[PDB]
Amino acid sequence: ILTDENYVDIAEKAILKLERNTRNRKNPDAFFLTTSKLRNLLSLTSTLFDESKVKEYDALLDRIAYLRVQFVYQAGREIAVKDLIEKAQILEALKEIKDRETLQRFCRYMEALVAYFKFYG
Amino acid sequence: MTFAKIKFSAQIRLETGLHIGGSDAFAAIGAINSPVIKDPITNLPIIPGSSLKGKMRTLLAKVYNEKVAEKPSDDSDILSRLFGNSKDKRFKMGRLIFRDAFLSNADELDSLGVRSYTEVKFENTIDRITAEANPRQIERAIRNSTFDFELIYEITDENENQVEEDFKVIRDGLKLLELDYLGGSGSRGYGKVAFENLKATTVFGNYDVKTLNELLT
Amino acid sequence: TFAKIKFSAQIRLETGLHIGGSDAFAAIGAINSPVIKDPITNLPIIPGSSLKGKMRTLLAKVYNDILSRLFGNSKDKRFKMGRLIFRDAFLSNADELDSLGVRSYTEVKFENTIDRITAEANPRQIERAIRNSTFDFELIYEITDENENQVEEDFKVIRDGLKLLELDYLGGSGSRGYGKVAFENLKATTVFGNYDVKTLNELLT
Amino acid sequence: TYKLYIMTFQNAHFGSGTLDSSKLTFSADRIFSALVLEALKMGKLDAFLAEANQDKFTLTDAFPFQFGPFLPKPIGYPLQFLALENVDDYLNGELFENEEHAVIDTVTKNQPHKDDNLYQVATTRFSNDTSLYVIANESDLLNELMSSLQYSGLGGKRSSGFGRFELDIQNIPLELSDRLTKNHSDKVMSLTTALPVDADLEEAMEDGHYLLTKSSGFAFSHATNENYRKQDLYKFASGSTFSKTFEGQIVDVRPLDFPHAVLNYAKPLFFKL
Amino acid sequence: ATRIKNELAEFEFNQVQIDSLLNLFEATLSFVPSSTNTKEIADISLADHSRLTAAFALAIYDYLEDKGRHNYKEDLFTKVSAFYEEEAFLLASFDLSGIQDFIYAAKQLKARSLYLDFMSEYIADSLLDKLGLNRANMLYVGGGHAYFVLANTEKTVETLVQFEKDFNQFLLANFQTRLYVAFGWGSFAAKDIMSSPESYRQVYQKASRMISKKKISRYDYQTLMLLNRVCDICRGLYQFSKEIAHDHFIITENEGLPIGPNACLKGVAFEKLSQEAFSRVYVKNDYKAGTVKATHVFVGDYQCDEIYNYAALSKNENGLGIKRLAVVRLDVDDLGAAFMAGFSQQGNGQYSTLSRSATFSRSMSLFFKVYINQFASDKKLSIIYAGGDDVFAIGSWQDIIAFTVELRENFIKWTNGKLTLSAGIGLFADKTPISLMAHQTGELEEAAKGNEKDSISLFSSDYTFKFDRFITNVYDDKLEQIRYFFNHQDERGKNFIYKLIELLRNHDRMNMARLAYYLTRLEELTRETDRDKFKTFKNLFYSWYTNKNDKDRKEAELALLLYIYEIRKD
Repeated sequence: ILTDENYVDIAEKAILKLERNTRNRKNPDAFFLTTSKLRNLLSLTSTLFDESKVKEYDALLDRIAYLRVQFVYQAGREIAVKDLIEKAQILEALKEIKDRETLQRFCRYMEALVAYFKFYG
Repeated sequence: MTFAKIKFSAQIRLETGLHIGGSDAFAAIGAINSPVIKDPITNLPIIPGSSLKGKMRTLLAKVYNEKVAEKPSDDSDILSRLFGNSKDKRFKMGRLIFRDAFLSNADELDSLGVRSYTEVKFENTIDRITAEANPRQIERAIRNSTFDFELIYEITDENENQVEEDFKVIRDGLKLLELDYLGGSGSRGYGKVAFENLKATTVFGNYDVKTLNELLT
Repeated sequence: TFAKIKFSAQIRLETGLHIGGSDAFAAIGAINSPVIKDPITNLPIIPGSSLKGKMRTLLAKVYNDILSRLFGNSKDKRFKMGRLIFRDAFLSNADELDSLGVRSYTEVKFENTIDRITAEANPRQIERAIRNSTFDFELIYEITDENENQVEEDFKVIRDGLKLLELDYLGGSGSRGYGKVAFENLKATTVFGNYDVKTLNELLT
Repeated sequence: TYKLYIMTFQNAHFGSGTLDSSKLTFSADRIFSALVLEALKMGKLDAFLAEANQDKFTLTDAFPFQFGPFLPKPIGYPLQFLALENVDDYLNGELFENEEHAVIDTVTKNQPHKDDNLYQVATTRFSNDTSLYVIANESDLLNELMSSLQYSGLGGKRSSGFGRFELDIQNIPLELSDRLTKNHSDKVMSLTTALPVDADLEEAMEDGHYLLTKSSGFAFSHATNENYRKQDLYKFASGSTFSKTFEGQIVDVRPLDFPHAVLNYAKPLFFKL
Repeated sequence: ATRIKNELAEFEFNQVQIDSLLNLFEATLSFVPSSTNTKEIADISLADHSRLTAAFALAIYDYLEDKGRHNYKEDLFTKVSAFYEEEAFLLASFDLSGIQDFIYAAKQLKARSLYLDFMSEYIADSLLDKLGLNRANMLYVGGGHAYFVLANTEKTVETLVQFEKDFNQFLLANFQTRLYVAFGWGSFAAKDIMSSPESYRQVYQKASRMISKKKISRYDYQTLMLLNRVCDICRGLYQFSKEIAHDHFIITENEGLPIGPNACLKGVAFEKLSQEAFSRVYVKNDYKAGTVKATHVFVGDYQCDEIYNYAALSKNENGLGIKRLAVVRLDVDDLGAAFMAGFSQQGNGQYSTLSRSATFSRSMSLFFKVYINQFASDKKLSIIYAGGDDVFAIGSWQDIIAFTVELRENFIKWTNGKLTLSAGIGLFADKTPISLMAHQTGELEEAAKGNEKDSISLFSSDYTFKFDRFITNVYDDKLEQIRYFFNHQDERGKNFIYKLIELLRNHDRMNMARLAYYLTRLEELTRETDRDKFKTFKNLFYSWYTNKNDKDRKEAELALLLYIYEIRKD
């Protein structure tokens, strides 16, 4: 669940909760998760954040239903994304998306995830 | 009864849909870097009359000046009466009123099956040395979109020849927007406005626009 | 025979308007021209001076007297403060703009000044009201002993000055947008005295 | 004397000397000139002058009315306005706030063709509950003229919006109406801008705590074709306290060689304390 | 002592030279101490002990010579101390009411304020001339208030009432209730000052009660009866605004600018010797004190350039800066409390002498009306008026902010804290009024008063910082670290600064993450030679962005506003 006063803090704590590379210390504390894997998921949360401000929530919901599909598939293959949807719980934040403000709160939550994934590099 | 006011009305059709830029605010993270200007009540693209007026004034400034002007104040009197002039006292308050342009075929684009009314143009730049790419996302209006253009012209008792003299200038300035661009990032697409159904009618009466609607072919 | 026959209409902005302000300190990225507003409600207003002057300058283009007895003159002893009281116009549809989703009652239009060669731009942020705002417009005309021969003629000037204000801009940065306005529901009603309003409501609408 | 005359304004302009400065309240000068001009606009100037020259006719200045009546601060005994409950509480010694009844804000205006007319008008925008209430002798003539005034505005720069109000004619609270006199002899306060006739100027100037206001300006007229300035008089402000009541006058402040009379209501109305 | 021997020894000791010896003492003996023994006083100077002694000595001589008994002078003074316990010594005072609203085409406003300052001098001088006194029967002057020490004879109170009536009907004849002088006085015994801590304020209470009573009950009877039935003096103020640049000011019978009944005021240079009655020499008071009949005045100076050029300046030598007038209005916080209650803290048996109040008023008039001309030495501004109650200084904005900072720091070195000042610094384009301007920065100084009354509001109704945090945490800490970044790198410019100003101005919880992403994203884009210096700026900016206390965020926003102001081209 995402309140409007904690979701950036949840996203920061979850990016710090991503387990890191204990293997070779050529720049250690890197992630198993790569930027492109996470950024393909922001690539489709941030084109619903654009359309939500223009369209209506009853006109977007095929895309909003497909967000769960793509987050489950991308966290199938390549388990370092399964790590992220467990630590930064997405599939439970996606079932509770019934309002357009809740939709945009989830999209900005995903942006906070990528912001702190880039910050802690 | 020498005071009239006519309405040049037309349809702005787009080709290479235009990016009249909106806020330069901080893009979200992966959202649109540069958006278009939007109507706040329907969230559809508009074309402001400031953008039309300024673009048409700089285009007509290349045809009708006889000398290069450093300011809009230093324009010729055949443009300073139409688009106004702050410094010349006769040419304050005149003469054209460029109303904003709003979508006229939202339902026709709905029947054409398009999802949005703004496409998003994904672009990048390649650094000359090192060949790195830096991406861009630009909202622009979709291609066959159409905007109601109205261009109120005032006719005061003073002119008596300048009315048919200025109609030629307005028609030429609408012909130069079709060859140049509008708003946009025009050297890279983004322009190519067509004007269809050019017709004028006196919305404040007692003037004959028969010869001008003949003059607009 | 003293009557006050108040006109009441709805100013629907068909393009968002910018009636000025007072020059104050503007920061770097802040608004370079905010709208005039209510200090206690922080909503866009339309001042009555900005309809009186606008309608008066529009009717001075048509009628050359007829104009001085509606808008006053400090000379001409019979027409000093003549026959019309304007009023500030406040947002009538503040809730109808909350219904269809609108965050703020003002939009901010970004804008620039490409300066002929060098061709360097020069931006600008001006604040507008939005283009379904509707303002509660009133206009009090007065009947007296001197009126009664010229009452009918003073409605073919008020109605004509509203028809002119339709096809002109209203209050501010028009001639490049910014002022288009529609008058909804022109009706006249006596709020003091006795006068038949049915004869001019036929001539209205 | 008789009922209050609650006046809800929403952007009035009560200029004090200059166009650039509004003063949140209007003296009995302005409401009496307003009633005289609205009686001249109708056919009933002479009836209103016959009522006004009569002794029982009262007008007082305007004071704020957020939920209860306010009163001017009695000068010198221990602000500018007091609640009607808090007058005796103030006079024995207490402290209050000068509550924000309105925002006095200036607006820049111009005349665009002239290129030298760039003026400012200060507006007292009231605060959604405050009204002003002159106290007066109730009459059908007076309510007729006052309900005519509410569609004609009050103050300055009206015909540009400023000053148009609406009426509520309410009865006086019974702890106020005990204290409204004109002939009491001990420790009384003027709640209107008055001026004593010369027999009482001595007794008012000796034992009186007061303020001077300069009532000047132009004389509005439909019969002169140019505008002449009035005779610039000085008068005792509201809240001025005295040894006892005095008898005031309607001052003729007409210009020199002028057709009609330019009057000025300076008859008093008093509050006991 | 050689200075005293040099200017003193050739002396006439007439009443004409009775004036310049006080100016000589306040020039020289003013910073040497008095009796200097380790006892409680240790504070008042020699030039003030001697001044106050001359005050009491002339008051004694007038009380004794108008009581008539003087056989002996010794018979009541040296042999008994019963002289202390009776009411001699009326402390007179007045108040020039309406001074502030009289002041409000901007050098003319300086001339108008200085006109009121010379009226507040000439009232004191002529009131002491009607008596058998001179100056140094005087205390506090300046602003409107002044305080005196007089005899407590009947002669003194009837000439006080007569002089009050005469000068107020003068003010009716020229100024018509916009100005009003109200003399009030309290008779205090000699043992009331000897010590006692409460009866001294009771003496000031009696005085100010009479001043307030005459302030409420302004006029005589027939002075209102007679009263109720291109320009004359504005032509005078125009000519005085021309003559404002001089130093010598002369009291003539009929020259122009009436400042009293049978009085006129003219500003002259050393082309002079035309029928003087006083010479108001300007702030110099030693080198200007070469002519006789020289009363010093402490006001005024430093109009550098005319006001229509202060925004067309700032125009630095590098050629970049924003064309902005600015204006300061700074005032002392808690000053009316200070004059009569500052000495109330150290000891319930408070120090609070007549002499300490005199020296404190002299210190404030010596700071705000003299030394400010040296804190405005080469700073492109013009000080329009300055009294401590208010200091109003238009100018060009970098040196306006520098002037305000130097004035506050020099003030607190002058006073060691315990008394502070608060300021509002507006910022305006050129060709604007000075009524709108003064009113808007008055609103800024009032928003600064509302904060903690030790505060500066630059430019706006927010941005009201405490003054110490503005000095030692905006100029000396944040803006130097911004200037040191953006002038030692080429790749980041104005656009980075504008996008940081926006994130400072919005500041959601999300904008912390968005600013984090932005700064880390611009780490990598730097040349790897400037990536370390950009990383240091990244850490400083993120650290004073995510600081929860909201001090370092609006301070950083103002530092970025000032920095992007001072680097703008045309």
